[PDB]
Amino acid sequence: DNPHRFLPANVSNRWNEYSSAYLPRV
Amino acid sequence: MDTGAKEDEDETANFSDGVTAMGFQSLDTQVSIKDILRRPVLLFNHVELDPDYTGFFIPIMPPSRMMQYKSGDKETSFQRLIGRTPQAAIMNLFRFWRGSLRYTIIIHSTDGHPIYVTHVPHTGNRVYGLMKVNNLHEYTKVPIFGCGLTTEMIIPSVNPSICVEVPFDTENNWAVTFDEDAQRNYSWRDKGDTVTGHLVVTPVVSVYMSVWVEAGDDFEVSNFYGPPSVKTNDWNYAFSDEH
Amino acid sequence: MDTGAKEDEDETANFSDGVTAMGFQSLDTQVSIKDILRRPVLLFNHVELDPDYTGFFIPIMPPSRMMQYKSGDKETSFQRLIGRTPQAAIMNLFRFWRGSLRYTIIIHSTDGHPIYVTHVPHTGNRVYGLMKVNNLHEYTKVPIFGCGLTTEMIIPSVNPSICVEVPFDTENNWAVTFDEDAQRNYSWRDKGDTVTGHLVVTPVVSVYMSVWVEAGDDFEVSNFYGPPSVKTNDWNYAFSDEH
Amino acid sequence: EVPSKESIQGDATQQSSKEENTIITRDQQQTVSENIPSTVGDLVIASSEPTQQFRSLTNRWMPINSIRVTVNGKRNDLLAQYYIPEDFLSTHAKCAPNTIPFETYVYGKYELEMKFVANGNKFQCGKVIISVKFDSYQADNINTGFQAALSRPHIMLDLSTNNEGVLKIPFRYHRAFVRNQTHKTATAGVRPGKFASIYVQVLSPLQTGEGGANDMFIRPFYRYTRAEFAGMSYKVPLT
Amino acid sequence: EVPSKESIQGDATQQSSKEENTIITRDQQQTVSENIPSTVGDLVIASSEPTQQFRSLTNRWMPINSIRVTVNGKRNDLLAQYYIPEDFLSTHAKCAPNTIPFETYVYGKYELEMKFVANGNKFQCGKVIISVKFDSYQADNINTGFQAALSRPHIMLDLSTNNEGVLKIPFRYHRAFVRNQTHKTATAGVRPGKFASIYVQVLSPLQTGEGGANDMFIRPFYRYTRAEFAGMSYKVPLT
Amino acid sequence: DIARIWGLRSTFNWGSGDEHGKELFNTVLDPGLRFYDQDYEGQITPMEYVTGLYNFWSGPIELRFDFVSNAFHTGTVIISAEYNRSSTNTDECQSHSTYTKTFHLGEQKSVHFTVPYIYDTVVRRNTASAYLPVTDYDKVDNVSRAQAMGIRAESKMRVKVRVVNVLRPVASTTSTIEVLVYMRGGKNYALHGLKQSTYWPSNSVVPIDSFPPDGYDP
Amino acid sequence: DKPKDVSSITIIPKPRLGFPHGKGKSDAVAMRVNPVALTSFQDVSAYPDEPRTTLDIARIWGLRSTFNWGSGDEHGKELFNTVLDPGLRFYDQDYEGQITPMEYVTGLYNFWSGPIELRFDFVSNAFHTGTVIISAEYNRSSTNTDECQSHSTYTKTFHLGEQKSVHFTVPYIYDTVVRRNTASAYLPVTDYDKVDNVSRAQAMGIRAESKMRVKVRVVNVLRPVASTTSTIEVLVYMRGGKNYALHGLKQSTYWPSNSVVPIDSFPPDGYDP
Repeated sequence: DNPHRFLPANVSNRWNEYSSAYLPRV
Repeated sequence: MDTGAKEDEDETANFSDGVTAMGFQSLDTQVSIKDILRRPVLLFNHVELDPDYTGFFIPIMPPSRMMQYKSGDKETSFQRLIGRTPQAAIMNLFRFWRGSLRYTIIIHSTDGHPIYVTHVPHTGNRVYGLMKVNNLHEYTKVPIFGCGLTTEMIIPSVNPSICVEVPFDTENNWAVTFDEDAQRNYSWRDKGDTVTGHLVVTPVVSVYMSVWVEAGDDFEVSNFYGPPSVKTNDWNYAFSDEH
Repeated sequence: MDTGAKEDEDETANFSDGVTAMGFQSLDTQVSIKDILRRPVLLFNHVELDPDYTGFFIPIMPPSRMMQYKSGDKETSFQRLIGRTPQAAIMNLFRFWRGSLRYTIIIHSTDGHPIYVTHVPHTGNRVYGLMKVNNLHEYTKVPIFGCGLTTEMIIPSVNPSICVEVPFDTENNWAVTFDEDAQRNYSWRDKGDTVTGHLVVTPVVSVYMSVWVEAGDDFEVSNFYGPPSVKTNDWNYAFSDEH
Repeated sequence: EVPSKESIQGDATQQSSKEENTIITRDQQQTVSENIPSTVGDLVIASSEPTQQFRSLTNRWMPINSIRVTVNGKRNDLLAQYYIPEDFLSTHAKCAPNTIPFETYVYGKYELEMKFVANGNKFQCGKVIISVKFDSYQADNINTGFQAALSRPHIMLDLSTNNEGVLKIPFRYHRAFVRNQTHKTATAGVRPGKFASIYVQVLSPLQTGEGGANDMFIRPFYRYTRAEFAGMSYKVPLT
Repeated sequence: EVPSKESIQGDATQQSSKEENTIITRDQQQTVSENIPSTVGDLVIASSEPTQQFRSLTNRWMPINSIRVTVNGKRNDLLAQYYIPEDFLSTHAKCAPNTIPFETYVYGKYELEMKFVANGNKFQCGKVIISVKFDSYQADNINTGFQAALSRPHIMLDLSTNNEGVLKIPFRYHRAFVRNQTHKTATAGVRPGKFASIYVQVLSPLQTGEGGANDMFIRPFYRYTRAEFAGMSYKVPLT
Repeated sequence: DIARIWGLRSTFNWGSGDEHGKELFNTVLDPGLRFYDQDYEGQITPMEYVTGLYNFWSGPIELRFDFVSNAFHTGTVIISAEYNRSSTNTDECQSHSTYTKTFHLGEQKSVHFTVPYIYDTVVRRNTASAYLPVTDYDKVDNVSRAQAMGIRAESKMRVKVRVVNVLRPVASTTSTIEVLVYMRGGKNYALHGLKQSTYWPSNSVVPIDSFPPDGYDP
Repeated sequence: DKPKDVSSITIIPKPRLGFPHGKGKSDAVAMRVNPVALTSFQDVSAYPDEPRTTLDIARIWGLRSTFNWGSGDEHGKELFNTVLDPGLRFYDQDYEGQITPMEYVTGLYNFWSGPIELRFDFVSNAFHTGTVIISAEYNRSSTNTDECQSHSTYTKTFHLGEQKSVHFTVPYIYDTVVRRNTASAYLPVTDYDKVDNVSRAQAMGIRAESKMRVKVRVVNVLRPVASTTSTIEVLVYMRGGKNYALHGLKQSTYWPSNSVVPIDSFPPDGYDP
């Protein structure tokens, strides 16, 4: 499917965005 | 915005500031942000209107990185160089905007058929292009332009072009300019806050149109974000002054 | 109208009334009844004019429940969503109206043939669409536009659209907006009091037209009836904000 | 502003900030961001009933989690980030009395002040930048560099001098109010508890001498300069 | 004060009490206890730091549990009793925003107002008395009769007329402050959360006619007229 | 001006059997739509009718509760306006913690209640559609919903009426009474963004014909 | 009466009014009830600290470059050396990163002029000591090993110590009142097309590459204490001067390179899972 739709669980919070805990996003 | 003169603690002597070149060549100043946003941007270049559909939807939002083409991705009806316009680059710095936008629509025809442009206020969706509203197969008996909403007609035999100004009919204080990912499926009410409504073009018979967009006179931007990470390869497609 | 504050006998303390949102978003107020009635409604969407007939009759009356489509009934030339327009909903609350109406007629052509729009005052009948007056088979030698009545011409090569304002040429103080049953055969003079005349469009050769209607500047409504029994199923054709 | 000669307690020329029942001193000079306005006028329209302030609770200094800066950290790396108010309610300093009004009220407008205190030694060196991004929901992963931080309202921390930094954060949101708490009965259509993001980023990596310390620590403190609450409800646990 | 002739909505001559975001009306007359003073002067000495009020939260009306009065109930019987503030924090209306400041502050002074609304029919009859006993800890089982209630500050409720009653309760305690909450780390040597007791007692039994209702209901509402809090701490769950 | 007319919205019964804390009335107070999960058919209030013509609304909403009783009926109820978070049916305390008005029923048999406007936005967009071309009760699917005009932002604002003191009427009168719930816009009620009407006549709808050509002469 | 109207005038019919212009006159039709009604900015409006012009954005300090300065760096050695052209960062390679505010906005214009301001922040402590010389060199450039050539131009010597920052205004000294941009006015290449000489021959213009250079050389070698680091990083900020000017709107030279996704129809395009 389209991979942009939903963020992977390990990097994201419940609201489908990058978690504040996940510093490595940058 | 932070100018950063705060951090500049050094107060040693410096060279002259000189005299500005502004006004020397001409009085046509082009530095004003509002003046840059008020000159038009090509969205759709010769796109088809089909009377089998409700009409061609145009989401009410200014040009930005949201409409930027990337080599490899799926082919859209949008103009590819929207993201590289001055005003798109400016709108990438401001995530808030309030006020009216102006849409210049040109119908490629000289016929006496009326083409209607209907304004839809903020309903919470975000669509573009030809769409069958509620997936019906007949819209001549139930046209969007004759439902009650504000509408204006183009008569190409008289004038194939028009300029229409759409209001800020929304619940929110500001409209959101852009997101990090435009195709991400997040909280549905927040998803639709990047537009303030739609502009729907409905023909009689099959015909092509072109669409430009600009900011209105009553228009403001705010929430300065600063410059993003960017790339260029302009150098490669030009000779230097030394052959 | 009865506000009903009469019946409100309670005079205990209440929460704050706050401040109005009117003027906050924009100064474009859309609450005025007259302003709502003065913006146009699509009656006929691409209907044929035939020169074998006298002309296409348009009965002079505002949009209302009289022109409402019901699923199952016989197919008419009328727009199906007339009954669901704001101004039709407003006119369903007022059974009296006085003053002029304005009709925007667009001929789907660019030819040099003149299309005539003739005003007929209140004669006591109520018809719409193509009709042979006195069931003849020839009307080029005896046109309605050259009988003596007030007439205006459209020349599509110059302008395919026109806006014409029809007067309140009737015997009655008020025109009746609607009836309970529009097809009921009752007292014939009362039957015709729902219109103030007709507007008749006559072509040279076969051609299509579209018709809009709105209230004039000189226009009033009265005899407030309150809201009727209604139905809706809008919920069913939309997703919620929680998927 | 000007240092003095050494005495029994060293150079006793410290400054301090007292807010409610909390005091924070500083040994060296401080950098402060510009006092910039919030949206005003919509408050009276958005809420028919009057809004409330609880200055004694909200306007006091409250420390949050410690930040460790190492020699391994490169330029543009996120040391920490905070979605506010969410993270100050249900992640950092959860037992703070600053959070008490958020239990009962559903809406609010919030202007914050964030003080940062660093403690690196005189043989270290480095630069850290803290910046704010207003209405950041679904735009955290773009315009999120050191360059974007230098453009937006920010403060700069030198890791050798230990200069303090005070970031003044107004309320700049696309709606009149921000929602305080999610709930099982409440809608999931609106993201609550986030009107802004705070980023703490490396501007220049930490460096040290031969046999020196390979890390040092920064401590953020927060307070509300103007916290107006609206829409009273039954009290709930925060997230 | 004076009734009028009947109209569309009966005898529309009601009175009402608005406090914060809460309104309570009354169909008939009300009885109100005397406005009597609390201890003042010790506040500034007992607490070195200033005390705080949260009127928007505390000074609103909050209903507590319903009271049922039956024909079986005899004179001197307790219909209900409340140790305050304890029972308004961790027994009755636990999710009330009135209770929010008690989570963070350890001490306080409290002046209350308690409204009682009865609803018995016109073919019933009976008398109920509500009274307050100041600093009642280890003296609840003595001076606890109808006679003691008639002596102490009180209100009287006729069960047929449905007259309202408003008991004004000052702060009269043997210490400067009352403790708000017990805790595992805190001492067990002092009884917290009790500076007074409220008793609801039968003065004359409920009576009814042939085939009439054998019971009727009374609803208490409370509010703080003057709630000053002292000694800020980390927030805790109430009891 | 039409929105300032009082209109009978709903009705509910209140009996002597209804124990304390019980929800006599409970509704989402949205002037856009009466229901989100079922069809409506009946006499909609003036303020709802006219609000159906607009995409946006704002300002306080006024309610009036008329108790169809006599002097021998007695009891107490509490009206509560609840925002964002809603209360459990069995948890009266959750309703008591919001914006409330307690009414002592007796000689006076009517009470007014202004519902405050407390939201995150200055105006609220309508839950009904801006445009709906479906006229012949078409059987809906997910593709139809996916290609709708917008997304319904359903309101979580609720108004509830709970028993405070149980109704205790005399034996000689009725044990249960009806309560009429009227509704209208506040003095600072606002409307904006004209759209397709959500409501339309459901009774005695007949399209016009040519009089007298179309078989009027018998 | 019905008297004839003899008044007339010659007219030139145009399809649009003020289509090219950012200001002046417009023939725009308002989609409103009231045709002269506008959006209210009584309560909600642009904040006063927000930039109103592109020159205001150009006055924001932005981190351009960085370089290291160590105790091993002998006297006269180039610590920093660049062509200071706000049009392009490189002439001979691709750029990818966080471009400064003044470079970003200058990329939107075909012409620029006025002095450019630099700020050198030395990421050091009190125990670091040394001297560098900043030089603005015009027309003719210096050899890497010939410090004397750099010293003969417009220079500022900075004694690093307690103060760890120095400002430097780069004068505008050229044969023209404005300089044309080295980037292209229009580039239709979107899909990284492999370039040839025919493509370059049919370009929009010719790149007038700047010979103006700013350099930083060692005057006194860095001599820190043994207890601290022997090498330090130097941050080079840049912005437009107070009399910085821009003119001739064109296609933006820079464009977003991170997290670029085109919009789709919501919810028709498979949003309902």
